[PDB]
Amino acid sequence: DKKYSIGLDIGTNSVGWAVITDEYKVPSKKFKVLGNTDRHSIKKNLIGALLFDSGETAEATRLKRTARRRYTRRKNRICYLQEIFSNEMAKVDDSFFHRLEESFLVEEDKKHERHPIFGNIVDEVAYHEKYPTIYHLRKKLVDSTDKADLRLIYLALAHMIKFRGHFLIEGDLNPDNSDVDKLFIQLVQTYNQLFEENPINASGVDAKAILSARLSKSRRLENLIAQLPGEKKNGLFGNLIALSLGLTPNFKSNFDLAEDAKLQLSKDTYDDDLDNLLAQIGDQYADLFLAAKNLSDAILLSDILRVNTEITKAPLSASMIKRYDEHHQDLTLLKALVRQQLPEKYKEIFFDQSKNGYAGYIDGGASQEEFYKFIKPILEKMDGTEELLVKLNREDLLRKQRTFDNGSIPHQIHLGELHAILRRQEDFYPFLKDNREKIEKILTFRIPYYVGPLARGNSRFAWMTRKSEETITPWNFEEVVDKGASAQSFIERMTNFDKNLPNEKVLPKHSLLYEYFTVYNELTKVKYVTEGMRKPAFLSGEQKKAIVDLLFKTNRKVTVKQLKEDYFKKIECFDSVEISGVEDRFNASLGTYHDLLKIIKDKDFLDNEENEDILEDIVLTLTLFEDREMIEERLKTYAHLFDDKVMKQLKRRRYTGWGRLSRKLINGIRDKQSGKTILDFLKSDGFANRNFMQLIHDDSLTFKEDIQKAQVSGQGDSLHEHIANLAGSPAIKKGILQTVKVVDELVKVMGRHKPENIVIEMRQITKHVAQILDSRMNTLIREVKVITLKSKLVSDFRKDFQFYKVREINNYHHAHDAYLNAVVGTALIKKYPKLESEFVNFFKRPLIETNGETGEIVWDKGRDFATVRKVLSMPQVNIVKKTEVQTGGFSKESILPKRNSDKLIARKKDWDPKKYGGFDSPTVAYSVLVVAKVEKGKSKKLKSVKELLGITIMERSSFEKNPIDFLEAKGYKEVKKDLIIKLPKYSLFELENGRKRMLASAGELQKGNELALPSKYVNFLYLASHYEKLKGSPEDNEQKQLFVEQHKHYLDEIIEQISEFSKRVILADANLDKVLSAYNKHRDKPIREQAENIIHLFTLTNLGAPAAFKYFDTTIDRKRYTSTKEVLDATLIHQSITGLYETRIDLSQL
RNA sequence: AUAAAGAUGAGACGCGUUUUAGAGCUAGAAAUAGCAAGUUAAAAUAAGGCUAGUCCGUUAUCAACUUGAAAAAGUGGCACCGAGUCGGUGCUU
DNA sequence: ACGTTTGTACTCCAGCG
DNA sequence: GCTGGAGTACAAACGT
DNA sequence: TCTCATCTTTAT
Repeated sequence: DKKYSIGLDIGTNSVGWAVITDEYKVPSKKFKVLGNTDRHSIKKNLIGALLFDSGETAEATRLKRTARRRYTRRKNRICYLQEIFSNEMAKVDDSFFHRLEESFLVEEDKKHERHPIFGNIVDEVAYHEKYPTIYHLRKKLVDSTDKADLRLIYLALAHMIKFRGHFLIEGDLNPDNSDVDKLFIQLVQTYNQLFEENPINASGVDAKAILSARLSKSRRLENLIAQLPGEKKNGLFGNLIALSLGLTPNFKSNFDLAEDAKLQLSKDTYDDDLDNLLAQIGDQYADLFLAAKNLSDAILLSDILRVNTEITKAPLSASMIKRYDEHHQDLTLLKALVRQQLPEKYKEIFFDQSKNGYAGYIDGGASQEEFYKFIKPILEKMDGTEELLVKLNREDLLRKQRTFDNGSIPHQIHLGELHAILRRQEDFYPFLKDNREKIEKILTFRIPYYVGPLARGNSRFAWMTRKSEETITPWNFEEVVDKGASAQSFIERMTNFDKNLPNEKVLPKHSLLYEYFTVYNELTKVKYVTEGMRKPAFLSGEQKKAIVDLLFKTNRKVTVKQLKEDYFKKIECFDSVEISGVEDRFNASLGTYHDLLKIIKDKDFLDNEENEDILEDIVLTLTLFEDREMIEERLKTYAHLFDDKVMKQLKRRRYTGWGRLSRKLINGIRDKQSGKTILDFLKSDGFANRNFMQLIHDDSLTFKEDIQKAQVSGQGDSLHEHIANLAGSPAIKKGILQTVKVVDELVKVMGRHKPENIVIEMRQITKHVAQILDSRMNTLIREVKVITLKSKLVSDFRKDFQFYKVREINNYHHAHDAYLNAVVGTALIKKYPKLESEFVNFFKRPLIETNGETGEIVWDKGRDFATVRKVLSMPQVNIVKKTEVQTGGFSKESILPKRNSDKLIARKKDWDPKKYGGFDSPTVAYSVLVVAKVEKGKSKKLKSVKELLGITIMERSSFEKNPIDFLEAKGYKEVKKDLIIKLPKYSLFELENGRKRMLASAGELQKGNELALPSKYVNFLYLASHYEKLKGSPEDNEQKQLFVEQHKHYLDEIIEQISEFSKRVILADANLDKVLSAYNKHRDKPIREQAENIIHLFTLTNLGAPAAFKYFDTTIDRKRYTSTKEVLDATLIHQSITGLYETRIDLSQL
């Protein structure tokens, strides 16, 4: 029944906790120990920290999952092309697809001839001679008109299908135009033809170098207009140029159209927006936009095709053939020139795969930048290498075809080459003539966003709904999938539910009902006073309705002067009118009413009451959807009510935005007696004219009980689920959840007594922590107080009062920050209970500080300082590393090549790692203690053993299905199930003399002991290493410097401390001897440098993984415990989250 | 109202890696030496799973024991003197 | 006595734009 | 980056 | 690397 308090310091990787008293004294309690060990009770202190690894975002998982989906859909694409080709393929060469399938296989494992394409050596060699790359075949099948083998058509087809490029440019792309300057001259000619008053002169302009330059497109446009004599980027020529490069121009102010009329060529909406602009001004500018489109194609195609087009129909394949030819000629010239001038470095350049020469370029792993960096100094120290250097600075020397520049290739180039192939070979094989649009669709079918993963219901990420029950193919995607419903579900599954009624969706922000609510909610607070009126008056219902029907209904924005004149003096005949409660600018305006009115040109439609639901459906359609036909499909349900032009204007309009207040909140819930909803209340409340918040906070109204009935339904959520819906990074969420369970266990330990302070430090996230812990404790006034502090408030209490924190010494500092937090929070709430709103030098002055009424233990300047120093000097602090089963991916992602090892993991089931390579370095989920008998030696005796067998993440399910069979498959016989112990990572083992080790794997350990350095040495280290510079006053920091330069024996005493603690627990002999030798070597450096590097010295000592530290110039590599045989006969400790509750298992008894 | 950042989800490219294909030639008995060539493709890209889908498979949660279908629940006196990872003393239980 | 096993110290390595 | 896996070279220890 | 949606939080 002793009053207490809890201090907490929450971090991304650590949560510290402590318990304070009113005397500010960490209590010490005896706790019972379970298990089979001799020890039964441990006195432990009520201060400690929990350490864990950081919680990870789901972005990496989303990236991996999207990659898996892309590989599955690509394999489906080759599968579809194979089903198309199969019937004739069996006629010409059966099992060709089979030979391609088993291409990744050795000859011992294949079932056909090793050559994939033709099935014999001679035609394979002849094919590789005729087409050295696949682009040679692609250019041939596009250009030639003779009949070719079906295998070659399929090969080019599947290459085009598998690497089909990007979908960033929507519309059509015509590769026939590729000259930037020719279409620039055409643009100038068309502009001068239409516009004669101010013609544009652009003769003598290097259009190719400007418009295809490598810098940004905005600066490209700026460079272009700077050269232009007397033109503006906002002008017509500048706007056309910006439209050609792709930056969106505004055509409003130039044609004076009063609508934005933005045109972007990469968007499919541009055709209909161009139709809009043609309807606005006429068709005489259509040739100008056509020439702008051609000029855009000239810019966007010359950067990648870089070849003549008048001679071929596949200019990308022509570009790759040209690149191969330049590579061949330049390689021949380079080989001859190196063999002539520098014959010694021919084996390095052309034979050595380890170096970054041409052998490293081709056979090795060297990239293009690395090879250029290697070969450029070689070319400088030679003659006749001017052209090679010219192409090297242009990044066009010895270039590969499958390079990273291929990411900018549109899918239109591959589609056009594919179309050319089908048009050339349709007359010989009729099946491509009959299946032409099928293959073109297979390339150009991309599942849209707003359509979920094409599932049936066993998916957690899917929202897509089905019209039929047929399998979704590339061709019946628009017949099985309801695209409008799926897009609505896409928007709705992420949009919010309103907080008052959690099972109901929100309306769009530009809904007219929300707009009526906002306009009326602002109008009901409108105050006005007139001459002759004693007190100013809430507006009555007819007054507010008249304002809405005149000033609001005519003007988009209504000001105070408009009210005071146009209603109050014009109609109410009051001139001396003043207002309050509102500003000059009304926050709520009825924008959607005016915009929709200007769309339709009808006023009697909207002011009717029975049609408002259909207009709500139009604003829903205009907020949800951003495909044009997918808006038009929903607008076609109301096709009868308006004109064609009206709904083209409706289709053209779009509202982005969602509100937070739903519609059954407004025209829904109603009083049990009156039967009017809150909008009907807000239309005519009476003299009271109350607004929304009180109508949801009125005790007499039944709205209050309905919304609490809505909030109670569902019972909120569980602790982890309520943690999940919060904002912020998942790591801080993990820290908060550990904090909540730490508080729960701390309350449990004390005898189920709750403390009337909980002190927290880490803004809105912290207010949410205060909310959840306040709800957990007080179960509605705050019987338990929750106080949130800041890092500055304790940093000050440490810098001013010599309570410095060297974090590199030990992990006790989280617990000590928590205890301090408790100290200062309780002292502040006792000292100033008036200033609890912001939280829920008093440290001459009285020795026992007091507020003046009940300052009993506010801050006594004696005792309390001594007690806080004793607490911060306490050797025993329960540091707990949270034991975690490691999850994630199994093994490193690198596919290492073939070698004769047992540590290579197979990439499939039939892929023997010695033959096919495989992954390596698996990750253990947890280790298990196996006590069995393994056959040893050639006499195969049942030698009983006790070993740790680490279960990797890939084998966790197989182990947990049946441990006995899995251990017997490993080789352990007569296994004893009752002694199988699940040992996760960070499991603690106490071996001898207090030496504790934490499990890292089945073959490695971590140091698990903490160095409690005497606090005098800690303060001397912090002052001497100048940690956080110097915060004391010049006299005080002068005395601190004197302290530093007079207690220099502390340096050797701390070295003795590290040496003693290392020789007791951290059994690293050589590193400790190097530590002492390097201390003796640098014993003459100034005290600051020495103490800072002694602060570095604690890495040999800190709990966790051993890591390399650096003492001045000497660095020491880590001592690692690369076998776990010692903890097999040690005391295994199971620790609670606070660690006060323990269970010790003596493993040497098993 | 504007901007930035973060979180979550979906749709897409490009590259990398791996095994195989792209008959290497001459002088020798070989070791090896000299020369020629090099730019591409197929397949896989977590093993795999059943619910067999253009699905899912690397996030969050996780001391022990007991009740357990699970979720979840239950399981362990206090005070004082001190401090090298917590120890000792007394009483109740 | 001597031939396989475990410790110890050191090195490199880790899918990305 | 961290930190756990793997290979290598070499010696001490175990076991036959 | 690319495209898109939804939300929140902070600063102005």
